[PDB]
Formats: sequence, structure tokens, C-alpha cells
Amino acid sequence: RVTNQLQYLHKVVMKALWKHQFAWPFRQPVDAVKLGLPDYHKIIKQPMDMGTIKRRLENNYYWAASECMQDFNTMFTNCYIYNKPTDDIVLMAQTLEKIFLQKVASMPQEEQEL
Ligand SMILES: Cc1noc(C)c1-c1cc(-c2c(C)noc2C)c2cccnc2c1
Ligand SMILES: Cc1noc(C)c1-c1cc(-c2c(C)noc2C)c2cccnc2c1
Repeated sequence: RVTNQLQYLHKVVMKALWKHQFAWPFRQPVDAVKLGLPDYHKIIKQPMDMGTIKRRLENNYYWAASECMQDFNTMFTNCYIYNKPTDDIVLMAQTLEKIFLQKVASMPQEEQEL
């Protein structure tokens, strides 16, 4: 499916998040071997990242805007659940999610499939 809403999520929301200076740790899946986190996949059952979301948007994977929004949500939530309250990554996530919500507050309201 291809809608006004999904185009907004791609051209406005993803565009803003992807180039952000705090975005780099979220542009690809968490690599638990590289980062030395043997329990990552024990704790986080549904990994998600902006590279995956971007690919899905580019390939018309999503059928509704809410679906894409849930993937953004999962990505941020995984981060808050896995990491320590004091970890810098949490601050970076909060910053990006603030922008996510600000942009989503202005997304087109009715899913005009095109
Ligand atoms: C301008 C213009 N004049 O004719 C058309 C067609 C567009 C257009 C429409 C959408 C569009 C579509 C398709 N659905 O909602 C919107 C907005 C776009 C989306 C992203 C980028 N460029 C877009 C350009
Ligand atoms: C996202 C995410 N969710 O859980 C963790 C853990 C991350 C993370 C954290 C760091 C990170 C940063 C930034 N500083 O310390 C660590 C660890 C990264 C660094 C490079 C690449 N990917 C990284 C991914």
C-alpha cells in the first residue's frame, strides 16, 4: 500500500531522523557480537532499527501508517528496556523520539491510499 501518510513518514519523519547527529547508532540493527552484548536477544525479542524501517518504506512494505509508527516505537522502546537509565544511548533515543512525536503530530489524518 502507498498513502499520503506513508509518504509523510518517509519524506518528513524518516528524513529528519535519519540525518540527525544522534541517529548513527540506530541506522542498522544492534550487532550483539560487535557490541559484546550476549544477552541482547534474550531480552529484546523484536529488534528494530531505522535502516530496516527505511527499507520497508522504500519497498512499500507497510499497509498502514500506524504499522510504520509501531516499528519506530519498538526501536525506541527496545532501547529504553535494554539499556541502563544512565547510558548515553537513552538520551540519544529520547532526542530522536521527541522529533518523531513532533513530526507525527502533523501527519495527514486520513489514510489516502494512492
Ligand atoms: C507536488 C505534486 N504534484 O503532483 C503530485 C502527484 C505531487 C506529489 C504528490 C505526493 C503525494 C502523494 C502521492 N500522496 O500524498 C502526497 C503528498 C508526493 C509525495 C512525496 C513526494 N512528492 C510528492 C509529489
Ligand atoms: C541502539 C541501541 N540499543 O541498545 C544498544 C546497546 C544500542 C547501541 C548502543 C551503542 C552505544 C553508544 C552510542 N555508546 O555506547 C554504546 C554501547 C552503539 C554504538 C555503536 C553502534 N551501535 C550502537 C547501538
